[PDB]
Amino acid sequence: PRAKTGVVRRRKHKKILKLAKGYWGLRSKSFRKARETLFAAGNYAYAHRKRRKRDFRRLWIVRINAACRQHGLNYSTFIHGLKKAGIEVDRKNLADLAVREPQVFAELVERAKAAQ
Amino acid sequence: RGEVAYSGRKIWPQKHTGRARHGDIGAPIFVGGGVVFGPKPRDYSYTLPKKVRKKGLAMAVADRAREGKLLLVEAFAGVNGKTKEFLAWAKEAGLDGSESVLLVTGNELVRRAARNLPWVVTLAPEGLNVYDIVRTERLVMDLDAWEVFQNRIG
Amino acid sequence: MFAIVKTGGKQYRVEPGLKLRVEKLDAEPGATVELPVLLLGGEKTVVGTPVVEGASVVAEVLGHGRGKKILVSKFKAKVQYRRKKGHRQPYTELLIKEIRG
Amino acid sequence: MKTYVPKQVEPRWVLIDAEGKTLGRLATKIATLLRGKHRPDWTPNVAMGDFVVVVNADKIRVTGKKLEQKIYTRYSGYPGGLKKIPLEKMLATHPERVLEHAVKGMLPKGPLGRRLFKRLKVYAGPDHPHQAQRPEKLEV
Amino acid sequence: MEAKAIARYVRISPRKVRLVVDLIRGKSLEEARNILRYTNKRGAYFVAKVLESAAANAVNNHDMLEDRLYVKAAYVDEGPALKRVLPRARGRADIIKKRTSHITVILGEKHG
Amino acid sequence: AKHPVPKKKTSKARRDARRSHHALTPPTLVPCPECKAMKPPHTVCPECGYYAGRKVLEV
RNA sequence: CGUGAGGGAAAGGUGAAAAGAACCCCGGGAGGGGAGUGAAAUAGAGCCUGAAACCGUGGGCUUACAAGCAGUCACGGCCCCGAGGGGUUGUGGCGUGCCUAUUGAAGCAUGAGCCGGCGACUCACGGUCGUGGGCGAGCUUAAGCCGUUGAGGCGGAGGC
RNA sequence: GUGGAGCCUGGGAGUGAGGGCGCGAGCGAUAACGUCCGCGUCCGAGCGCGGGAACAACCGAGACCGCCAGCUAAGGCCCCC
RNA sequence: GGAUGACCCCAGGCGGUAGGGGAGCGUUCCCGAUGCCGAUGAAGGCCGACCCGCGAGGGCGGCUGGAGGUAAGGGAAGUGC
Ligand SMILES: NC(=[NH2+])NCCC[C@H](N)C(=O)O
Ligand SMILES: [Mg+2]
Ligand SMILES: [Mg+2]
Ligand SMILES: [Mg+2]
Ligand SMILES: [Mg+2]
Ligand SMILES: [Mg+2]
Ligand SMILES: [Mg+2]
Ligand SMILES: [Mg+2]
Ligand SMILES: [Mg+2]
Ligand SMILES: [Mg+2]
Ligand SMILES: [Mg+2]
Ligand SMILES: [Mg+2]
Ligand SMILES: [Mg+2]
Ligand SMILES: [Mg+2]
Ligand SMILES: [Mg+2]
Ligand SMILES: [Mg+2]
Ligand SMILES: [Mg+2]
Ligand SMILES: [Mg+2]
Ligand SMILES: [Mg+2]
Ligand SMILES: [Mg+2]
Ligand SMILES: [Mg+2]
Ligand SMILES: [Mg+2]
Ligand SMILES: [Mg+2]
Ligand SMILES: [Mg+2]
Ligand SMILES: [Mg+2]
Ligand SMILES: [Mg+2]
Ligand SMILES: [Mg+2]
Ligand SMILES: [Mg+2]
Ligand SMILES: [Mg+2]
Ligand SMILES: [Mg+2]
Ligand SMILES: [Mg+2]
Ligand SMILES: [Mg+2]
Ligand SMILES: [Mg+2]
Ligand SMILES: [Mg+2]
Ligand SMILES: [Mg+2]
Ligand SMILES: [Mg+2]
Ligand SMILES: [Mg+2]
Ligand SMILES: [Mg+2]
Ligand SMILES: [Mg+2]
Ligand SMILES: [Mg+2]
Ligand SMILES: [Mg+2]
Ligand SMILES: [Mg+2]
Ligand SMILES: [Mg+2]
Ligand SMILES: [Mg+2]
Ligand SMILES: [Mg+2]
Ligand SMILES: [Mg+2]
Ligand SMILES: [Mg+2]
Ligand SMILES: [Mg+2]
Ligand SMILES: [Mg+2]
Ligand SMILES: [Mg+2]
Ligand SMILES: [Mg+2]
Ligand SMILES: [Mg+2]
Ligand SMILES: [Mg+2]
Ligand SMILES: [Mg+2]
Ligand SMILES: [Mg+2]
Ligand SMILES: [Mg+2]
Ligand SMILES: [Mg+2]
Ligand SMILES: [Mg+2]
Ligand SMILES: [Mg+2]
Ligand SMILES: [Mg+2]
Ligand SMILES: [Mg+2]
Ligand SMILES: [Mg+2]
Ligand SMILES: [Mg+2]
Ligand SMILES: [Mg+2]
Ligand SMILES: [Mg+2]
Ligand SMILES: [Mg+2]
Ligand SMILES: [Mg+2]
Ligand SMILES: [Mg+2]
Ligand SMILES: [Mg+2]
Ligand SMILES: [Mg+2]
Ligand SMILES: [Mg+2]
Ligand SMILES: [Mg+2]
Ligand SMILES: [Mg+2]
Ligand SMILES: [Mg+2]
Ligand SMILES: [Mg+2]
Ligand SMILES: [Mg+2]
Ligand SMILES: [Mg+2]
Ligand SMILES: [Mg+2]
Ligand SMILES: [Mg+2]
Ligand SMILES: [Mg+2]
Ligand SMILES: [Mg+2]
Ligand SMILES: [Mg+2]
Ligand SMILES: [Mg+2]
Ligand SMILES: [Mg+2]
Ligand SMILES: [Mg+2]
Ligand SMILES: [Mg+2]
Ligand SMILES: [Mg+2]
Ligand SMILES: [Mg+2]
Ligand SMILES: [Mg+2]
Ligand SMILES: [Mg+2]
Ligand SMILES: [Mg+2]
Ligand SMILES: [Mg+2]
Ligand SMILES: [Mg+2]
Ligand SMILES: [Mg+2]
Ligand SMILES: [Mg+2]
Ligand SMILES: [Mg+2]
Ligand SMILES: [Mg+2]
Ligand SMILES: [Mg+2]
Ligand SMILES: [Mg+2]
Ligand SMILES: [Mg+2]
Ligand SMILES: [Mg+2]
Ligand SMILES: [Mg+2]
Ligand SMILES: [Mg+2]
Ligand SMILES: [Mg+2]
Ligand SMILES: [Mg+2]
Ligand SMILES: [Mg+2]
Ligand SMILES: [Mg+2]
Ligand SMILES: [Mg+2]
Ligand SMILES: [Mg+2]
Ligand SMILES: [Mg+2]
Ligand SMILES: [Mg+2]
Ligand SMILES: [Mg+2]
Ligand SMILES: [Mg+2]
Ligand SMILES: [Mg+2]
Ligand SMILES: [Mg+2]
Ligand SMILES: [Mg+2]
Ligand SMILES: [Mg+2]
Ligand SMILES: [Mg+2]
Ligand SMILES: [Mg+2]
Ligand SMILES: [Mg+2]
Ligand SMILES: [Mg+2]
Ligand SMILES: [Mg+2]
Ligand SMILES: [Mg+2]
Ligand SMILES: [Mg+2]
Ligand SMILES: [Mg+2]
Ligand SMILES: [Mg+2]
Ligand SMILES: [Mg+2]
Ligand SMILES: [Mg+2]
Ligand SMILES: [Mg+2]
Ligand SMILES: [Mg+2]
Ligand SMILES: [Mg+2]
Ligand SMILES: [Mg+2]
Ligand SMILES: [Mg+2]
Ligand SMILES: [Mg+2]
Ligand SMILES: [Mg+2]
Ligand SMILES: [Mg+2]
Ligand SMILES: [Mg+2]
Ligand SMILES: [Mg+2]
Ligand SMILES: [Mg+2]
Ligand SMILES: [Mg+2]
Ligand SMILES: [Mg+2]
Ligand SMILES: [Mg+2]
Ligand SMILES: [Mg+2]
Ligand SMILES: [Mg+2]
Ligand SMILES: [Mg+2]
Ligand SMILES: [Mg+2]
Ligand SMILES: [Mg+2]
Ligand SMILES: [Mg+2]
Ligand SMILES: [Mg+2]
Ligand SMILES: [Mg+2]
Ligand SMILES: [Mg+2]
Ligand SMILES: [Mg+2]
Ligand SMILES: [Mg+2]
Ligand SMILES: [Mg+2]
Ligand SMILES: [Mg+2]
Ligand SMILES: [Mg+2]
Ligand SMILES: [Mg+2]
Ligand SMILES: [Mg+2]
Ligand SMILES: [Mg+2]
Ligand SMILES: [Mg+2]
Ligand SMILES: [Mg+2]
Ligand SMILES: [Mg+2]
Ligand SMILES: [Mg+2]
Ligand SMILES: [Mg+2]
Ligand SMILES: [Mg+2]
Ligand SMILES: [Mg+2]
Ligand SMILES: [Mg+2]
Ligand SMILES: [Mg+2]
Ligand SMILES: [Mg+2]
Ligand SMILES: [Mg+2]
Ligand SMILES: [Mg+2]
Ligand SMILES: [Mg+2]
Ligand SMILES: [Mg+2]
Ligand SMILES: [Mg+2]
Ligand SMILES: [Mg+2]
Ligand SMILES: [Mg+2]
Ligand SMILES: [Mg+2]
Ligand SMILES: [Mg+2]
Ligand SMILES: [Mg+2]
Ligand SMILES: [Mg+2]
Ligand SMILES: [Mg+2]
Ligand SMILES: [Mg+2]
Ligand SMILES: [Mg+2]
Ligand SMILES: [Mg+2]
Ligand SMILES: [Mg+2]
Ligand SMILES: [Mg+2]
Ligand SMILES: [Zn+2]
Repeated sequence: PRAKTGVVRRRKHKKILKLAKGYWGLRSKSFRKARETLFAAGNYAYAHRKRRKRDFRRLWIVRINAACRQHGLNYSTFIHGLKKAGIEVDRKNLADLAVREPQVFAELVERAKAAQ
Repeated sequence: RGEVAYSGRKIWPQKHTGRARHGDIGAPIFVGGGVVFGPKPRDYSYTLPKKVRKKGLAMAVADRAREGKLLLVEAFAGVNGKTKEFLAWAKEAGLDGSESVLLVTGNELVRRAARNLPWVVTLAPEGLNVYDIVRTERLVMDLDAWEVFQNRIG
Repeated sequence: MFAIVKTGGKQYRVEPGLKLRVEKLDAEPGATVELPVLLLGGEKTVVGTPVVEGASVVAEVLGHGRGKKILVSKFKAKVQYRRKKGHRQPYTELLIKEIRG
Repeated sequence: MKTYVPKQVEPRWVLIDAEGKTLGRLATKIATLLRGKHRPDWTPNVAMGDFVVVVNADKIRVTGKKLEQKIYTRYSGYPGGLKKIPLEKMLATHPERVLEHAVKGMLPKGPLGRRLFKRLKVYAGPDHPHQAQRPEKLEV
Repeated sequence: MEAKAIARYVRISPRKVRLVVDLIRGKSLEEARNILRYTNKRGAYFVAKVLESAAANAVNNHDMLEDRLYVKAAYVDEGPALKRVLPRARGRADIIKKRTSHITVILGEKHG
Repeated sequence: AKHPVPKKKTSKARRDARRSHHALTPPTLVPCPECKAMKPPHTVCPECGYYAGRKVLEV
């Protein structure tokens, strides 16, 4: 018996073109350019999932640094002090305290100054 | 591409046209050209070992015997060729048509009467075969067919 | 009152009445669990070194789920290498009941 | 919990006296102020640092022989269109541009960075026209 | 209540007619008539016919008032092209496309 | 010469951007003082043949 | 198409039934709008279904100080559907198309305008090894013959 | 020394254009992103990730998936960063 | 562990071109089928932010369409651009 293409390729192409919705020009209209764009997009998302963890740690550290310098020490002294005081609140929560609970963050600065 | 109707002419020169190179238009790359590795007339038969067939026959009957779905009969009372007659015989025989039946008898008249029934498959004893046995929920043979069956599996 | 708890290798600021997704926990839905406390704040401020000996946050397990699917997609040029994976992260949804100081 | 993102804030106007300060070491602090990285709610993708007023920019200081040997350069796009202006001459002719240039090179490239640079107001001489903003005097 | 007319398979290139149709979209019937009368384009003859047909449909079939009519929508779609051979130098034959247009005009009523 | 040729197909966007100067301007029309019909200024009225307040043309 | 021998296409489908749209209206006609037929008329003859490239009309978001393999991660604004989600993208981070060929390509090395459809590891016989079964010092039939009319059996010549 | 170790039999391959770097020589001019061998390494096939401004083979390190968690490597910590 | 993949627990492996092996998805056709699904709507088309699956895919829902389609389990190939 013969098995022609039939419906199979159109359905395969429509799955790809649906994923490429929103892309520019033929990148969302042509099956070939959509798939090439999707190849890059998939690698980017994987790479940026990793990169997002670093991006947010940088931001925390910058905010933590500025809150520290209002109390007369720098970030790197503040982190060492927390290490010697045994405090393990992470940078996501330290940065939130720096903005939302300045009293609590100040007492943390106190503990860090005292630990050295 | 050799059996298609077109000429063996090279459709255009090898070089300097700006098109892809081609020979004749029967090549399978062309719409309307030959088929690559299409079906050709083919013999699918092969000689299954006789002992496998014989032993297969016995197992198919044995499987029906072990379910209680094998029934032998001496004769078919008033079955003289008419479907209504085989029906009346089947009713008393316990064959109400709720199960498909493979009817194996040499009585030509009995085969003619049963054979139009959607739930009956009819065979002469020399035609007993495991596909037909396994096709059907029940097995009914007269004692004569039961005997040529025994001669075959021996 | 707020607390900073630790579960799933991560830290979260929690208050009573908060719903929270964390990494999955062996707890029946409707069970209640006690999370360890790194720091208390709000009215009074207590600082864990690293954990506060008395403190615990009581949370009711509302149920477990699977997150919205992430497409893990891999491609290397000129080498015919492509990989497609569906990932759904299990989680547990918690209702924060009380902060026990 | 998601990281705090600030709703828009009133910017802080700030006043810095440039006299006697070293050109490059003053500029890095102005750049920090323009980016708002002294602020605990710093966010990289919105303009939220201070407005920085600078006076006495013509009294900025510089080490070694840079007055003679530091050359500013401009390319006009034409053959031979490379202009070389020494620091001495720039101070004698557009002195506020010495600090502006030093700061601009220390801000990020791109739309946000160009925006931040507009929030820096450099003046030669001891006066600025921004009393209406009441700049807060800073010692840096 | 809208009224419409379509001239289908008009032997003029879509891009050309659309220029004229864009002149009258959203205009009162009377202002579209004056514009089409003094538009120095071949397409004006065709858009004028479709326009008048829609107006007649509005009055005679759909109980709308001629004094109240405006061009609510109008667009040119492309029909099947007539393909013709254009012989060039050195034995080459080009294909000229003599394109074709479906011209739609839709009138509504401007209440009050 | 050496037969210049487009290097890339023009995008839909760049094709239509080039056409941003192609829209027609409506005809300039004024009412005829005699018969109120719209018509181009500085032309003899095509509906009544009047110009400068007098009959010039059978129409 | 070729002087000729010769080469050599494309092109199927209204509906159950023509009931194939009287008549009126704009138009020179084409075409349409009503009416009417039909279960259905974007089944109206350029007729089943009617994808994609491609073209257009309307709407939401967005865009004229901006540096770009066009995406991706984040946050914010607006619009939409109702601790959520969809659309859009202002700013910030990161970021050298696909395939082929190569020691090495984003590569200024090959191929591809875009879409749809056709398009390349098969079959026969023999061989070799593995494997699922049958029988085992044995295993197996070939051509035929008889039967069947999608029924199987017989046949030991011969082969290992 | 229990390792995607080793040995035996058999089925299936692909490869038989390498390349950079370190060290040891020859050839070359104590030239070449040169050339030809040896030992090793990496790229090839890790044009995946960090550093080196950018950059196959230099330094760091062998990417199963997810996390808005933590510690480090080379390299860094005036601003761009 | 329990007893033979019932599932759980602990540990370890899981970059990859040529290439070897394994397990699956889907397409056409045959047995299953004188059956079963179907005008209270087959196939095909167009959507979907929903369900299942690592994935190839499979469901389900709305719209279109208007007459076919075909299960568990197996069989054969003109089988995926
Ligand atoms: N006795 C029989 N062979 N019966 C078979 C039933 C009908 C079968 N098709 C035939 O031609 O005979
Ligand atoms: Mg067929
Ligand atoms: Mg095919
Ligand atoms: Mg097909
Ligand atoms: Mg298809
Ligand atoms: Mg495909
Ligand atoms: Mg489809
Ligand atoms: Mg598909
Ligand atoms: Mg978009
Ligand atoms: Mg486009
Ligand atoms: Mg476009
Ligand atoms: Mg398109
Ligand atoms: Mg990742
Ligand atoms: Mg990454
Ligand atoms: Mg990390
Ligand atoms: Mg300090
Ligand atoms: Mg430390
Ligand atoms: Mg720490
Ligand atoms: Mg041929
Ligand atoms: Mg031939
Ligand atoms: Mg032939
Ligand atoms: Mg012939
Ligand atoms: Mg021939
Ligand atoms: Mg020939
Ligand atoms: Mg020949
Ligand atoms: Mg020939
Ligand atoms: Mg050639
Ligand atoms: Mg040519
Ligand atoms: Mg060409
Ligand atoms: Mg060609
Ligand atoms: Mg060509
Ligand atoms: Mg040729
Ligand atoms: Mg050929
Ligand atoms: Mg030939
Ligand atoms: Mg031929
Ligand atoms: Mg052909
Ligand atoms: Mg053919
Ligand atoms: Mg043909
Ligand atoms: Mg043919
Ligand atoms: Mg073929
Ligand atoms: Mg062939
Ligand atoms: Mg062939
Ligand atoms: Mg044959
Ligand atoms: Mg075979
Ligand atoms: Mg044979
Ligand atoms: Mg025998
Ligand atoms: Mg029957
Ligand atoms: Mg029958
Ligand atoms: Mg039956
Ligand atoms: Mg039968
Ligand atoms: Mg935990
Ligand atoms: Mg709450
Ligand atoms: Mg989570
Ligand atoms: Mg993908
Ligand atoms: Mg490539
Ligand atoms: Mg690449
Ligand atoms: Mg490839
Ligand atoms: Mg390669
Ligand atoms: Mg690839
Ligand atoms: Mg400062
Ligand atoms: Mg940042
Ligand atoms: Mg200096
Ligand atoms: Mg000046
Ligand atoms: Mg800069
Ligand atoms: Mg940069
Ligand atoms: Mg004009
Ligand atoms: Mg009228
Ligand atoms: Mg010619
Ligand atoms: Mg020629
Ligand atoms: Mg000629
Ligand atoms: Mg043409
Ligand atoms: Mg010339
Ligand atoms: Mg020339
Ligand atoms: Mg020229
Ligand atoms: Mg010339
Ligand atoms: Mg030319
Ligand atoms: Mg060119
Ligand atoms: Mg457009
Ligand atoms: Mg243009
Ligand atoms: Mg008149
Ligand atoms: Mg000739
Ligand atoms: Mg002739
Ligand atoms: Mg010929
Ligand atoms: Mg034909
Ligand atoms: Mg007919
Ligand atoms: Mg029909
Ligand atoms: Mg009519
Ligand atoms: Mg008429
Ligand atoms: Mg007429
Ligand atoms: Mg008339
Ligand atoms: Mg007519
Ligand atoms: Mg009409
Ligand atoms: Mg009716
Ligand atoms: Mg009905
Ligand atoms: Mg329809
Ligand atoms: Mg229809
Ligand atoms: Mg039909
Ligand atoms: Mg149709
Ligand atoms: Mg159509
Ligand atoms: Mg639009
Ligand atoms: Mg500017
Ligand atoms: Mg702007
Ligand atoms: Mg971006
Ligand atoms: Mg961010
Ligand atoms: Mg939203
Ligand atoms: Mg968004
Ligand atoms: Mg690039
Ligand atoms: Mg590169
Ligand atoms: Mg590809
Ligand atoms: Mg190629
Ligand atoms: Mg090559
Ligand atoms: Mg080469
Ligand atoms: Mg080469
Ligand atoms: Mg390029
Ligand atoms: Mg190029
Ligand atoms: Mg070349
Ligand atoms: Mg190229
Ligand atoms: Mg070549
Ligand atoms: Mg071409
Ligand atoms: Mg295209
Ligand atoms: Mg195709
Ligand atoms: Mg083979
Ligand atoms: Mg074959
Ligand atoms: Mg074969
Ligand atoms: Mg074999
Ligand atoms: Mg065998
Ligand atoms: Mg046997
Ligand atoms: Mg045995
Ligand atoms: Mg022999
Ligand atoms: Mg190994
Ligand atoms: Mg090995
Ligand atoms: Mg093999
Ligand atoms: Mg070989
Ligand atoms: Mg080889
Ligand atoms: Mg060789
Ligand atoms: Mg060699
Ligand atoms: Mg070579
Ligand atoms: Mg070598
Ligand atoms: Mg080697
Ligand atoms: Mg290199
Ligand atoms: Mg070396
Ligand atoms: Mg050394
Ligand atoms: Mg050497
Ligand atoms: Mg030597
Ligand atoms: Mg020398
Ligand atoms: Mg070399
Ligand atoms: Mg060397
Ligand atoms: Mg050397
Ligand atoms: Mg080597
Ligand atoms: Mg290679
Ligand atoms: Mg490496
Ligand atoms: Mg390696
Ligand atoms: Mg690669
Ligand atoms: Mg990189
Ligand atoms: Mg690197
Ligand atoms: Mg680097
Ligand atoms: Mg770098
Ligand atoms: Mg590398
Ligand atoms: Mg690994
Ligand atoms: Mg550390
Ligand atoms: Mg170090
Ligand atoms: Mg540096
Ligand atoms: Mg910094
Ligand atoms: Mg495990
Ligand atoms: Mg692997
Ligand atoms: Mg295996
Ligand atoms: Mg399958
Ligand atoms: Mg299956
Ligand atoms: Mg398929
Ligand atoms: Mg068939
Ligand atoms: Mg059947
Ligand atoms: Mg059927
Ligand atoms: Mg039914
Ligand atoms: Mg009905
Ligand atoms: Mg329906
Ligand atoms: Mg089907
Ligand atoms: Mg079918
Ligand atoms: Mg689906
Ligand atoms: Mg459907
Ligand atoms: Mg319907
Ligand atoms: Mg039928
Ligand atoms: Mg089936
Ligand atoms: Mg099945
Ligand atoms: Mg079977
Ligand atoms: Mg076959
Ligand atoms: Mg094929
Ligand atoms: Zn007049």
